[PDB]
Amino acid sequence: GEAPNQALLRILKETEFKKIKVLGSGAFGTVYKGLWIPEGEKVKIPVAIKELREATSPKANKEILDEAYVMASVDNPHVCRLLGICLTSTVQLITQLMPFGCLLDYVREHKDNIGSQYLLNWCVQIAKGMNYLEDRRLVHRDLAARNVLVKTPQHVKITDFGLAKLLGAEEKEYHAEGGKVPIKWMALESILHRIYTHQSDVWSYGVTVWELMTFGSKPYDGIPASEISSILEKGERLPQPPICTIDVYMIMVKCWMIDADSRPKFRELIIEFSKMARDPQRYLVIQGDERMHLPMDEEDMDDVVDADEYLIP
Ligand SMILES: C#Cc1c(-c2cnc3ccccc3c2)c2c(N)ncnc2n1[C@]12CC[C@](NC(=O)c3cncnc3)(CC1)C2
Ligand SMILES: [Cl-]
Repeated sequence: GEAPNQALLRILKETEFKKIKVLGSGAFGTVYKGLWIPEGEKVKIPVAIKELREATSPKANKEILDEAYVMASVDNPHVCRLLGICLTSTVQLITQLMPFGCLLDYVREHKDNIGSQYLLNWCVQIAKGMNYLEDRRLVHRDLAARNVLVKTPQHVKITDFGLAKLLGAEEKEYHAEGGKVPIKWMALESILHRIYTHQSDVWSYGVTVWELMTFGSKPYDGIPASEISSILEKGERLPQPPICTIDVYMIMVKCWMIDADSRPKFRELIIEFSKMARDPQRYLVIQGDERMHLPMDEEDMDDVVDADEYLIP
């Protein structure tokens, strides 16, 4: 069968954490910011510390440690990695501090200062992260703008491995059981049949790109989740965002095709968005795109792609 997972689960003493201040609480438990000073070494590492709503539940530590397992096994610049766990009564997961927060809130707060270059770069980076997960045979099952974090405005990473599952070594799908799920980011075949593939993640990527291009709009705003599968069966989809050229919207629509193998692959999404990122104003139309601030080969140029963006399976 599958190859041995030789990742290191690092256990971190509680005396190594300092300046602990709360970032947010409620639905996802409680998230703190802090500093991590490892024992012998003269370094201070900004970190975020996650932990469920106080509690001591045996059902809860099972899910937390499933997340830790996945998050400890990933090493990519566009995926968040687990630094370690701390073994308090409910288990604490420790990761890198992402000072700018989640990408959904970032695009909402900075609507009027986000240029086309940033939007298309984020799309590339998210596609790189997702392609990496695909190479590790992992199906995320919860890709959305709320689950992308911002290290800097130039550098985002995918997070939230709570729902992630391994698509088998010889197998090509996953069949799920009960729980709560985000209907509005899900492929049709996931809603009806609980089938989950790399290609169901591509659907979710489409919806994530739509959220970014609409500067944080709620998909299918007003429509209740029980209606969504009927809407999608009729052939309705999310509308073309104001800023989007047909080129960009056509990529989104391809992610929402009924036949899953007709959707783009993450590797192709990397290529397409990377091309668009070299001439951003040709693909997104944003008022005041020159005045945007945040903290002969010319015949060839159309289809030029750097080798770093041309990825082999
Ligand atoms: C969820 C989370 C999260 C994570 C994270 C994710 N997954 C994790 C998995 C394992 C272990 C740790 C994990 C940590 C995170 C982070 N690493 N670094 C900065 N922030 C983060 N957040 C946020 C918590 C509150 C927040 N921001 C605001 O509420 C806000 C800010 N400014 C004005 N208004 C509102 C939205 C998400 C930042
Ligand atoms: Cl394509």
